Amino acid sequence: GDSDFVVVANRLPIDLWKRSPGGLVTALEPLLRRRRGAWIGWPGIPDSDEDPIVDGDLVLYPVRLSADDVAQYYEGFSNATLWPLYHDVIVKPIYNRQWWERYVEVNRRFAEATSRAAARGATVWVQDYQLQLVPKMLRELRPDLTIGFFLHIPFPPVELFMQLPWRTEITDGLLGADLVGFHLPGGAQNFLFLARRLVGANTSRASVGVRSKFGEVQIGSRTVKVGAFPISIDSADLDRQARQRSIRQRARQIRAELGNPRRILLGVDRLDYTKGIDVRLQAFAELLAEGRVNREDTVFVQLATPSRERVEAYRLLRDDIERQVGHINGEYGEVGHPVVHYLHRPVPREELIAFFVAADVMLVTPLRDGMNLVAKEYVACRSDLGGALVLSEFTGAAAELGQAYLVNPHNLDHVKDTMVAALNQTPEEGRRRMRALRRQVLAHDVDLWARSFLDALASTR
Amino acid sequence: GDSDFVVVANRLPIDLWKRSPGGLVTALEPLLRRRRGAWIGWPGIPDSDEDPIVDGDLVLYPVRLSADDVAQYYEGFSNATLWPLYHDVIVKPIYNRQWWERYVEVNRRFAEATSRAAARGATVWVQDYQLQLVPKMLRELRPDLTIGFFLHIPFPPVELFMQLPWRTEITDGLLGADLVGFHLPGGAQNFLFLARRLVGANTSRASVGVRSKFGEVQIGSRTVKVGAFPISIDSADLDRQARQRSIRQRARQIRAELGNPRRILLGVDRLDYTKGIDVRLQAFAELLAEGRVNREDTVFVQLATPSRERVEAYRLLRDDIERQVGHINGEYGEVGHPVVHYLHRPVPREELIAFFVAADVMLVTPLRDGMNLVAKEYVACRSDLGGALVLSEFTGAAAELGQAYLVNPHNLDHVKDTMVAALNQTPEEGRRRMRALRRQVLAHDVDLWARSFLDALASTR
Amino acid sequence: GDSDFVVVANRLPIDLWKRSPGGLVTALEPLLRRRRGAWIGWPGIPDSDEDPIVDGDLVLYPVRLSADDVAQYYEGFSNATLWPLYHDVIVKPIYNRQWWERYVEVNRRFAEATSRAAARGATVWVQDYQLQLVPKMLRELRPDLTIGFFLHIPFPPVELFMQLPWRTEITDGLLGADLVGFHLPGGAQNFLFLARRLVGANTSRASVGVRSKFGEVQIGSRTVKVGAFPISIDSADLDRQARQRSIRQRARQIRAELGNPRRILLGVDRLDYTKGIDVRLQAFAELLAEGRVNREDTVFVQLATPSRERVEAYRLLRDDIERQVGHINGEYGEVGHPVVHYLHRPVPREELIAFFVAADVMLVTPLRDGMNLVAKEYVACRSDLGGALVLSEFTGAAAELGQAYLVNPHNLDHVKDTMVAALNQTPEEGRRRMRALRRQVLAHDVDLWARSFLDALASTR
Amino acid sequence: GDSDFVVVANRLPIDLWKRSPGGLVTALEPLLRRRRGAWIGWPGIPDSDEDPIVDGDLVLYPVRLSADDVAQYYEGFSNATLWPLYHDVIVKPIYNRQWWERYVEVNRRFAEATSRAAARGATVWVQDYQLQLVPKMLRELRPDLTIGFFLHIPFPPVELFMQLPWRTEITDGLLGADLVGFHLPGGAQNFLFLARRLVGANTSRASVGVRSKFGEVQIGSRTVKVGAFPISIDSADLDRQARQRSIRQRARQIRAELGNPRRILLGVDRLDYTKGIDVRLQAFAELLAEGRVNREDTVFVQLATPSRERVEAYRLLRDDIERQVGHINGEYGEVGHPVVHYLHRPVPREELIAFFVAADVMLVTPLRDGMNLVAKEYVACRSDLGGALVLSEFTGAAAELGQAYLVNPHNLDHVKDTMVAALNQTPEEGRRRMRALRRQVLAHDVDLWARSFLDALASTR
Repeated sequence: GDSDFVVVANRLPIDLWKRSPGGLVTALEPLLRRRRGAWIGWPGIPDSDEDPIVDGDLVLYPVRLSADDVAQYYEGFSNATLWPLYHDVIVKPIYNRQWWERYVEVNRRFAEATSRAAARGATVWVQDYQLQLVPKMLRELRPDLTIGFFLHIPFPPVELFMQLPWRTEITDGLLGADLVGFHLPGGAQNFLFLARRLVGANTSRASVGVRSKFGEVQIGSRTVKVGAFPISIDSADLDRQARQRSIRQRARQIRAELGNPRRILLGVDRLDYTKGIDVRLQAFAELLAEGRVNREDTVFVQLATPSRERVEAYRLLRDDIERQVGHINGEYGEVGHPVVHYLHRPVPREELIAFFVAADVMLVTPLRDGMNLVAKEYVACRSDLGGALVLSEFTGAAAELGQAYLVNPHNLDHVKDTMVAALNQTPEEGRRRMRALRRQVLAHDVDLWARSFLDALASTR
Repeated sequence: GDSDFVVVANRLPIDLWKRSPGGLVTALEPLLRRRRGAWIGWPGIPDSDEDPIVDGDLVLYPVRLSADDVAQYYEGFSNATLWPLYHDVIVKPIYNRQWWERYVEVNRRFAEATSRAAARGATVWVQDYQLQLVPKMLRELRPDLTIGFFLHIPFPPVELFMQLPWRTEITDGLLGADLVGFHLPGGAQNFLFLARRLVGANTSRASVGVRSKFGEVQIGSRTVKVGAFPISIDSADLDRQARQRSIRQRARQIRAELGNPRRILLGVDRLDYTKGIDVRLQAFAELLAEGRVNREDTVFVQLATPSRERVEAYRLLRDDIERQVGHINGEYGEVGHPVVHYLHRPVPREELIAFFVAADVMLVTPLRDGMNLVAKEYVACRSDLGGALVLSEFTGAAAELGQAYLVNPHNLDHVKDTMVAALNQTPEEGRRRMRALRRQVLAHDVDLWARSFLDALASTR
Repeated sequence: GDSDFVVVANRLPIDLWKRSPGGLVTALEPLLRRRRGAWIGWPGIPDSDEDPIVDGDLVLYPVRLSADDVAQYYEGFSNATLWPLYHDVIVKPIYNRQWWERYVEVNRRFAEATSRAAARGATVWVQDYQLQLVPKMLRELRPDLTIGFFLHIPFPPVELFMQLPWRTEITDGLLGADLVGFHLPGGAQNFLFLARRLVGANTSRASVGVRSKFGEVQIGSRTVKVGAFPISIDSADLDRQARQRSIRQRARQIRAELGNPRRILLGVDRLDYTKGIDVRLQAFAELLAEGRVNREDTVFVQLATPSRERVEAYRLLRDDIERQVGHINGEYGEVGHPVVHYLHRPVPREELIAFFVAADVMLVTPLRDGMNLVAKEYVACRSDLGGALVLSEFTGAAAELGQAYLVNPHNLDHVKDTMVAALNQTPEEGRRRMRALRRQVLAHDVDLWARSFLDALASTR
Repeated sequence: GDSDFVVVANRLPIDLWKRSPGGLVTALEPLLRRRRGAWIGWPGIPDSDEDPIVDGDLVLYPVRLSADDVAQYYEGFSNATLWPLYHDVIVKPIYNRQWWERYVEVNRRFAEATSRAAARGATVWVQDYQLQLVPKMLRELRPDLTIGFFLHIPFPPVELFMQLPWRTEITDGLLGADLVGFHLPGGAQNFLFLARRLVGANTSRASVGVRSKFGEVQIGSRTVKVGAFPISIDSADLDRQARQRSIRQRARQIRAELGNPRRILLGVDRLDYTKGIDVRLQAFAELLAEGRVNREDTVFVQLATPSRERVEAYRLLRDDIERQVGHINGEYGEVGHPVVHYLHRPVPREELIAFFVAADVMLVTPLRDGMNLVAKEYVACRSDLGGALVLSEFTGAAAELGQAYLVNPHNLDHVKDTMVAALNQTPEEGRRRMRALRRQVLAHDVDLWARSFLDALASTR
């Protein structure tokens, strides 16, 4: 092809077709202004053409997938084998050979599309868990390419990873890259250990730094760089948007519609068993029972965005959460006044930002999360320095957002203590924490993340 | 004893101790003003004295029961064997011999207390399913007594009744009475058939009338009268109470607190799997999904009063209903505006009456109910002739309240159609139905019921 | 058509194609030798021709059904709505309007095939629950026809039947017949009461006799005869077959393969939740635990024939029974010697008969069964007068086989007592019972049943 | 006290009281012949005296525990918090603060008993997961003592360990020892990493060897040694016992009682969800369905010894396994001939050894196991060099028994392939593997293990 910079991801950065706002595609904008860039991904419609589509500063290469392909490669292998395994087997992974075989076939198809688009000596950046075979497949097809890979979800400990019948094929797949990145040093170090134990490769033994002090795996003639690059958001843009009059007006209206509570707790999550929504609800219920939260002036809003309905674990999870909601309101609410407001639906960006601005306490309590950008978005939105962030230790975000109220979500007593603390914090203490969190998030944004990964990758040449 | 009229019931008509208002004890007030009356029952506290307590127009004879007695006779046999069996095995009855043995022991203890209180030739009125052995036991102890029995729950068809390992002992128990009454002719006719089939007794073969045309079972020397007497409420008193200023003011306030909806649907039930609460919620959810009910101006309030928490079926039922509530609000509500308000708690009388007055549509959809007084209470409260009653055919009330919107709760399509019809009825049609329902309920009150049963019983002398 | 006697049933009396042995088609053989007979039914293959097929003493009229037709009319309405409802809602019926609509369509299609085959003034005999609309539909199409209907499953009490949203359509459907027959007077009497209550028809009020003392329903100009005709088997043929040398040799071999136990208990059932297989296993387990059955010389063989695998209730039931089997053997067996032998597969006729001959105790403990021919087959096979029959009261068979050891399957204590009694009966007592049972079964065979129904039907002319 | 060598373990090495044979107490016999030894542990009876009991070469110090103590410290914290967590959360750990508090109290009580028994400068060896706080508690009470700790179960990866609300207290507890040992280098390395990450201690960074190349944790003034010492059995004694005439005769009798199968597969396990019994049964069932195992000449015997019945996970597991057994026999067995023989009961040593000798294929397929001595016992018993060992990679045993047929139990396709391979191996290949396995197990016995740990501990002085 004629592209010297190519992004490979499960989906094209579009929706219907119009280019999707924000995210990775926006972070890379100034690079695309200096490169001949291309994006390889599934257009999100079944059995479509693979004809390249010129869309501004990108050429888009659509990967043809059937509904059956999506069911077995994505809904299957990716979301019901890899996802639960990598997230500390919160639910039991399903090991299915037909899913594996389709995952291989689809990965090869992404690899072929990438080669089709990539010019000689081009830099290629492959994204996430659904495409872990692509780097090896691409290097075999195109040994001239410089290949980076970034995993957006946790990389599990070796004791769990080893369950995968195709553990070696996945590992070799990743080792096809010149640079393998994770959010956290822990993931990088697990990968180094896996390389030694499973593949018998020689690796570096030192701790892995943040955006520095990289690890190495020796694979015959070449070296694989291994690093930690924690993702972030466009902090400055969110900070700007949350200041808009219409957003502030909507935040006031939200509080009014809730019957002007003294305190609003807020949860915002893609519905997933990794997110610890059940833990929040349990803690809230027990605090109400104990009279430690005032049922007359405190309300919990949980916004769950629909996710992966075709996967049974997610339907069962939705059932459990919805029971908790009904139960808590039946026990502690009044007619015309729930203590929990729960919505299961997509939330427009402007509405989400209004909720961040309205919320006195942000509850981000995942059991295991790669990063969790919601936590960072909340911080960026609170330029008024109001609010409080309650944050699980088991998110990548906790390594950076140490001034938040950190919790072990498995320690329910301390989750409860912490929610009371956040709800009753002095104005000054809340400001101290939020100022410190904002200093971190404003300085460590998605631009820094992307430049750091690309600088590390370029250095492998 | 020195009492010539004795009521026997599971519980004394008191609570703490102060005499409980309304109900059977109030209906019998003018009779107690002319008789030396007594009431035999468990005082509701474990291991208490059985010393007679003079309380105004009654002498109270407390029956001593241990917590273990209550667990096996009441929670066990009564509520987990007899209750589900008599209500068309909506859940599976548990047949347990230890429960049976305790049920026999406790019944004998009620019988002994009754004899202790009853003067020679006294009239005795035994109440309900928990005490079905008492009439036979009492006749053996005291053949001088005139004994009536009234079953407040349905009497099941013979095909189901026959499951009971102690079917014959229960039947003989009832046949100890001079008069056996049920709400409905159907129950009386089942009893007649059971007597012939199981006990081989000679009975009348004709249809049984309402408060007339009684059936007969020949038991050796004596005849057992069998009748249908549908219970009711103190219609005039409720009609009066619902007109009070404070009640009307509270009804307006309820509508205001719900965000002034155009239409309020109301369910009020003791939480029980017989009540068809799940059916209401399913119908409401599907109407919302279909856009046949407006989620912006219509709200459903369900008031569930706690019941029988020590029985697993009831805890499981509560879980299912609470899931439906959470689910429906998550799907169709807005923050600050649920489409379903659900409370699980006792409701004070004045509050309940305010809800009846506020409610545009009363949803009474049991799978199987002896009578259902909530339906009649709603009618009595609507002297403004507003509102609409949606009523299951499978309640005793449906035989009298034919002008309501009757439904087969198993026919979900028609339940849905009917809820739309009730919600959108013309003012005139609603008034026509409510006027007709009130004529019935005002004329057929608990006084008529009690006099009719007692006249039938007295006639057996 | 040219047929003056027509049988209508869900399936043709064939299999692949060769004519199926025994059953109704064999019972009617001497009638077919004097009539121009035809059989209407589904050939058991999807989307086949409806071309008449001359097969000896019958003309076969195949009804075309799609796999979707079978799924919704048969697997759906028939087996998941009607079957559980008619059998005392042992599992919850599913009420589904699409299933109903297909059931109507298919019934009409059977009606049209029947008219196609039937000559003027022909006698038509419609069979079973899957075809309850046919008599009315046929009378409308062909008012010249004489129509009989026989229900092979129980007819439920009115309190349960009334759940059916299409209760009236089913009842009108049956009332299209000149004669409606059931195994038992109880079913006939339920039908009479249903006719009065639901349809408001004038009926006879007397008890219904066995093959006599028929009931009547007046339907405008015409009268519907209602009767009880308990089905049976070809007793003499089974008696003859069980005497064959090869059968007796196989029975000895069975005992040898079981390690020559002193006592063999046997269950033989189509796998169904109506059959009470779980109750047998529970009783056996508790007797072993109590040391009341000797685990060293007593063995239980349960033969379950596969049934209705596409219906979830049946898969769940299979799971429960299979757990009980594993559990009991794990607790009381030895390596090389189970106390329970369980097979889930079809059993050839000759093998079944060998098991009847080998079995010391036949366990037939259904919760609810129309008749249960297995009980009668066992009796007919025991010309040696050995063995013992333990029989649920809730089978139609119990009305005739009173000399068996009758049990209420809900009374587990008495089921256990009875199994011990049957296992330890004196030789003389066992012979007394078996002689008496055989006298009944040899005299009341399928020939008597069929002649009695056809005589009653002919009499309606 | 007067003891210079003290073993601390959850239970005393006795049963009723007579001293229990084999195990750790027998391995230490020659050391006790040269030391003044004592054993601290719960005598296995509730609320007993703590009076020292002289029993030969040991003084026994009984720890008083109530039934409530056992319920919360052992059944609770140990078996329902720590056990599932350490075994890769195969089931969800329960985090309960009351259990934790009792675990602390009981550990302190073991510590106090130990100090009571231990002379100045005595060597103390604490055993297993139930007593992880003892080393720290003991060092505080008795800083003169030399303390070793050996964990008999896996030490989990840090990502899972960190879930424990009391993670730091457990880690500090272990760090109270002079020597911390695990079966495997993996456990030692997890512990080293945990020490750095959670406790911030300076550790060695190198790989940990087997019985060599020890790790170190620096804790202020002192160093903690960390090592891997894989436990084993008394190989020579088992080898001798399996040669006894009566054992060989019983093995022949077992095959005869199974109907002289060509091949016997054997599973022997304490019933536990870690053991992968469900996987064996699934593989066997699918091989039968596929016709890859001959249902006429191949049989599977599973011996499950009862374990932890008071823990719900274990009762649920038993239910699942027992269903599989019933199902497989129903599908593939014949009357008088199951394909699976399953016993749930304790098995006497001599009987177990006879089964090892009879078994053609030993199936040891745990999901996660510290070591698994059953695998080694089988090997030691096969001096005839017959048999085959199918062994999960996820057992500590797999690191030593590499010549067995190793499987990933999550890779069901390969488990199935491997069972066919083991069943059909040539005599020569089977002998080659068994000879090699025996060389390892005969040379690496429990004596070597115990001397190696004690030499390492002594070296810390």
